[PDB]
Amino acid sequence: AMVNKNKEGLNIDGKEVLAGSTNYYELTWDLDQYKGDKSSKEAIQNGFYYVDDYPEEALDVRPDLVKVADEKGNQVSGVSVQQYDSLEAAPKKVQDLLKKANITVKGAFQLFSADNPEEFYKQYVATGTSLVITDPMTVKSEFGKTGGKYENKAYQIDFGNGYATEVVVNNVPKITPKKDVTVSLDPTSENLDGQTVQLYQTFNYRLIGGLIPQNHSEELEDYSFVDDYDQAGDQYTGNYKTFSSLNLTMKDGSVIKAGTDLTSQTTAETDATNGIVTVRFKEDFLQKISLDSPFQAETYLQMRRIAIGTFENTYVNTVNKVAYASNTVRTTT
Ligand SMILES: [Ca+2]
Ligand SMILES: [Ca+2]
Ligand SMILES: [Mg+2]
Repeated sequence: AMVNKNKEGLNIDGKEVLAGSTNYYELTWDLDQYKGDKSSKEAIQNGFYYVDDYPEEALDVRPDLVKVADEKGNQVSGVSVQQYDSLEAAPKKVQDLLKKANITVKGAFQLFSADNPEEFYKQYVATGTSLVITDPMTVKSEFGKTGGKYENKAYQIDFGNGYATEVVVNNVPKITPKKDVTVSLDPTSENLDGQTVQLYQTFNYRLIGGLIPQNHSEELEDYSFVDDYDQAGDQYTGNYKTFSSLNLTMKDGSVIKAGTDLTSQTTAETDATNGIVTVRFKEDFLQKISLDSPFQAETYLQMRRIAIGTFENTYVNTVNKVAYASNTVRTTT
């Protein structure tokens, strides 16, 4: 058995996992088969190992969180974990172990081993004490821009033979903020990116957040719009509105329809010196969104064009404090 869980222990097999989130994998190390009639000599001679072929393209292991315990949570000492970048890179003894076990791995993997086979056998195997490996791995923050599926595979090795656990699959959503320029709050209004904005005119920067898909694995703690605008051409008026981009289902079962004004569920911080405005969703509002609901929102910053020339703007949508830059717009005055 292998399962993936979020930090609060919720099973998240098959779920969408945001860049920066952690997969708290739990691998079951089943020692039940030793209640059979093979000898301790056969068990100890072969040793006790577990292999995790983790998806190194998507995930970074958190070795500081790797732990081995029994089913009651008693921590188990004497199990070591070694990470290897590839099979070729691993020592001959490890290569041979996997070969004999009928295992192949893709790229990097981890090997868990009983440091002291005889004592492992006496204290854990012979007492019918199965173990639980906690093996957390974080989605690379970068990956959130390309997105894609990843798969974690594990194998237990007993009497020198490897047996696969289940494979757990997850997906990383591509988070792709977009920035438009408008003179209206209507979502169908014309995008002025690439066009002219007259001197002294009021206009909006439309900051469309990334789409958090339904069936996501972690609470939303942060969903912010950060806009360091060019003060040589633009002045933020101190007025903005934020709207839902989609229907949102809340944990209680209520629904906020697409296009609802969510400005009262946000706060804004403005830096007048540097020409930066940051609009954040209130944490208590984000907590109300169901994990099964998609989430997306957009913010219209009301601006004034205060000088002639060509000016660009880009914004950053942070999602659980991970930054995703929008496209860069350009207007001429
Ligand atoms: Ca791998
Ligand atoms: Ca600025
Ligand atoms: Mg070598």
